[PDB]
Amino acid sequence: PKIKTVRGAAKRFKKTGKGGFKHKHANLRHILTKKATKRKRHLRPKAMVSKGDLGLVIACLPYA
Amino acid sequence: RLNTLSPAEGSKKAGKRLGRGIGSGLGKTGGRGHKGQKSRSGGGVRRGFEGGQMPLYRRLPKFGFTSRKAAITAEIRLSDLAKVEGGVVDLNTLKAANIIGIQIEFAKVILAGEVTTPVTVRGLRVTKGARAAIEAAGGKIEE
Amino acid sequence: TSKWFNIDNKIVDHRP
Amino acid sequence: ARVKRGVIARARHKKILKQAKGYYGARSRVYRVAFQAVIKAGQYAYRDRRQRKRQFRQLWIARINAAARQNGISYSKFINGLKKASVEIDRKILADIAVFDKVAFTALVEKAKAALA
Amino acid sequence: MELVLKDAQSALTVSETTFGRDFNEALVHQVVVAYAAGARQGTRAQKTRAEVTGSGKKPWRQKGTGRARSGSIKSPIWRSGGVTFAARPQDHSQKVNKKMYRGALKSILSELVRQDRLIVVEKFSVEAPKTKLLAQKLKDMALEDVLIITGELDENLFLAARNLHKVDVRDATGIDPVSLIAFDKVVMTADAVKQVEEMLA
RNA sequence: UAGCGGCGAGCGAACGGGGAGCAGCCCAGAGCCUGAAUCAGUGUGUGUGUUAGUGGAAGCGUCUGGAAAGGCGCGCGAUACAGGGUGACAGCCCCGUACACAAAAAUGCACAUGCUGUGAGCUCGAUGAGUAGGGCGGGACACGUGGUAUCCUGUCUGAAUAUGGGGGGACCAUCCUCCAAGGCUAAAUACUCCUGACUGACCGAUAGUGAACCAGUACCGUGAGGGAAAGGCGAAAAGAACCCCGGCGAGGGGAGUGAAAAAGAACCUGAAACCGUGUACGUACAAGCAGUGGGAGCACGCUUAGGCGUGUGACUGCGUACCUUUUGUAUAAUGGGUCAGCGACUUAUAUUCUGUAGCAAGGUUAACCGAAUAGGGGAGCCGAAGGGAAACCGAGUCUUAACU
Ligand SMILES: N[C@@H](Cc1c[nH]c2ccccc12)C(=O)O
Ligand SMILES: [Mg+2]
Ligand SMILES: [Mg+2]
Ligand SMILES: [Mg+2]
Ligand SMILES: [Mg+2]
Ligand SMILES: [Mg+2]
Ligand SMILES: [Mg+2]
Ligand SMILES: [Mg+2]
Ligand SMILES: [Mg+2]
Ligand SMILES: [Mg+2]
Ligand SMILES: [Mg+2]
Ligand SMILES: [Mg+2]
Ligand SMILES: [Mg+2]
Ligand SMILES: [Mg+2]
Ligand SMILES: [Mg+2]
Ligand SMILES: [Mg+2]
Ligand SMILES: [Mg+2]
Ligand SMILES: [Mg+2]
Ligand SMILES: [Mg+2]
Ligand SMILES: [Mg+2]
Ligand SMILES: [Mg+2]
Ligand SMILES: [Mg+2]
Ligand SMILES: [Mg+2]
Ligand SMILES: [Mg+2]
Ligand SMILES: [Mg+2]
Ligand SMILES: [Mg+2]
Repeated sequence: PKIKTVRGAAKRFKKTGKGGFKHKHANLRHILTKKATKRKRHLRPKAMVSKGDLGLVIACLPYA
Repeated sequence: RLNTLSPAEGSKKAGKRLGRGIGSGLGKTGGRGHKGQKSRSGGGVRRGFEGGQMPLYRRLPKFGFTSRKAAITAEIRLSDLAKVEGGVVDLNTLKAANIIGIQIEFAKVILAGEVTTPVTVRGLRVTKGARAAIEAAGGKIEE
Repeated sequence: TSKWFNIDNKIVDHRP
Repeated sequence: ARVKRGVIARARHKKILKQAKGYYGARSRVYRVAFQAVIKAGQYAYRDRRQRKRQFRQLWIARINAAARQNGISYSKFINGLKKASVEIDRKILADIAVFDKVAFTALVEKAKAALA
Repeated sequence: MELVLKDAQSALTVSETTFGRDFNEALVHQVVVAYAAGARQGTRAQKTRAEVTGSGKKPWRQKGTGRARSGSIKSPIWRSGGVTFAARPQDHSQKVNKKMYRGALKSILSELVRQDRLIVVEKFSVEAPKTKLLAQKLKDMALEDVLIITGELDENLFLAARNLHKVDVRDATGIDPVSLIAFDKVVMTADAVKQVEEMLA
């Protein structure tokens, strides 16, 4: 049987060009008013999944 | 001569057997280590699981939204079109040259280099760099 | 089956 | 493809029992017991190949010593002599001559004494 | 690439790419092995503990008897009934790319010439469905072990040789890799050669 | 994949495309013409399969041997060298095989008709209401009520009727498309108690069916039900007449059969644990994982000696088994009375990496067709373009009014 993609992860990562993954930062979905504009500002643009977690994500998205 | 053939050297790695004695290198324990969930028949833990800790693919927020229109738009390389067969690169036609796929309803032409034979492209979209390359090769781009 | 001493509580329980 | 096994098995087993020939009781009869006996014999040997060279040297040194004393000189002085006896090197076993040729020995003792004078 | 037409010395002229190419051993070895596989049928026994015949009653108490644990009388450790990894009927068919198959035939032909084990002829056929006839033709041709790939294949040439053991006769399409290597000499009519010439491109 | 989802674990389509096979008809009805198409049930006929059958080629000499099919020599058949048997391995001894033939009777299948039952045809009509839809409760749809179309209905309701009605995933308009609330329908698809024939990189008596054997037996259980062990004399019984010890015994020794009796029925091979008889050497002042290094004597062979081979092993240095599990085990911590046989990292499908092979900006086909490992089939999949949630743009793009 085909592997099934760990569906939850599919909805949080996108394979990039060189084979990276990029995600949305956490900590930006509520209880915001008390957080610096600088902090929140830096949390908008997507970011690459780190070297340490690559192992996990790939195992979640065999068909990425 | 049917027993004088032999495979390319290092094309047939033997492959671990394990559980067969001290010498083998993979005896007794069979490279599984001592005890724990990871030994034991049917051991292991599921993907993404990282101890009871909240997993990466759950700490991080979802951000999807799937275009669905994108699913029916193809992209065309300059390298094609020469292979379209008939010097007219049309809404489909490419479709018939098996370079698009039936369901497609839209298509850009993209400077993916190399066009020679003059060609007229019709009903497609085409980038600034692609138009220029087509035209500079005697091509014509009518909407 | 089992020998009677093993089944019997007084001899078997011995050190609680 | 099912594998009979068991013809090769007794090959392995007899290969061991043969090595156990001579051992007492189970050690020579019963594989499970023999395979151990066979191993530890091996272990001692590997050890005792190194011991052999120890045991004999002190055997030699022991009898070198009496003969030296017999010619009125301790082993200590006597090897020191031969050492100092203008270089010169000569096995402690080859001092075999202590048992089979006692004049040659005494002769060696003198040569040694001289260097110590 | 010219080929000595044997009988009516004529030369046939064949493609250098399909008859003069270097012998790629590995590449043929993959295809011959592959062909030998797939000769296979599955057809295989053995009952896992799930399919040996007995009830699923625990043979005796967990604790209490002086006995080893014991759970199912069908256990592979127990005697009658077991087989830990009982096999099933299975399919050994391999793939072999189109271009690799062709690649192998070429390396094989182009080696048969190089050992002149391939003797090509204008026409080859026996005059009646009688083995003895064919036996004689071969005798006269100095042959025992032969493949003989005919152009279109005829009744009589086939019925003879059905009973000669070291000799078979195939039509042009019937050419397989093991056979080319199998027989000591491959004959092939000059008519068949042209067929093969194209089949391999 | 899109989606569903304590958006956890998991579940998982469709559109469209390539293939297998293709087939369409009745009722809701009366008039005329009337039994006219057709279907089944049935009798006959015919053909074709089935259930017994027939014919079926060609080898001898010699050697070894208890025995030739084996070796060696020389012939012969082959549309027959599939296979089994025969005193060892047989194309030519036997039974077959290829091939060619055969049915008195009964039957499967096709057609052709007879008998029964059935309706065909033209004209003019008709067009499936307690239904659709809705409310409540559930259930089905990949879809968990969710913004949830759609389907089913336990419950209470309830239309329009061709200018009419359903659907197009809340919903409305327009457009498009279909006609529910009656039925029938062959093929491609599934399965094997059983019949026939053929095949296997399937097992070979602890294997393989539980059962190679008079096995669902003996046995166990009130019962449901559970459920064994156990194959081989020899080519041929030629299976041991007769004599002797013995209890008109058991068992044995002769005799005789046989290639073999050490193949004697408790019978091919006959391992190992285990138990004896015989011989060599050691052993009754000596203390412990029993061996190992040394090492005399004795018995035996040697050699021509020559501190040499074999067996034993006084005396002597060192020396607390194995597995497991542990920070650590002689451990007085686990496991093993012993032998033999069996007994544990497999298989399938996905995915990724390494090796290797093919080809290369291309690579490769899936099902399926098939002259069946070929050839066809490029539906499709991967790659050659990325960025962005997305529209979209594109060697760029996104971010921002804009980027140093
Ligand atoms: N008869 C036993 C007693 C007994 C019988 N069954 C038992 C079971 C458990 C304990 C004791 C018993 C005795 O000798 O005393
Ligand atoms: Mg937010
Ligand atoms: Mg362990
Ligand atoms: Mg642990
Ligand atoms: Mg571990
Ligand atoms: Mg296409
Ligand atoms: Mg030293
Ligand atoms: Mg049970
Ligand atoms: Mg026990
Ligand atoms: Mg079994
Ligand atoms: Mg193919
Ligand atoms: Mg007959
Ligand atoms: Mg015959
Ligand atoms: Mg209707
Ligand atoms: Mg029906
Ligand atoms: Mg059995
Ligand atoms: Mg046996
Ligand atoms: Mg016997
Ligand atoms: Mg004494
Ligand atoms: Mg004692
Ligand atoms: Mg003491
Ligand atoms: Mg402890
Ligand atoms: Mg440890
Ligand atoms: Mg210790
Ligand atoms: Mg003890
Ligand atoms: Mg212990």
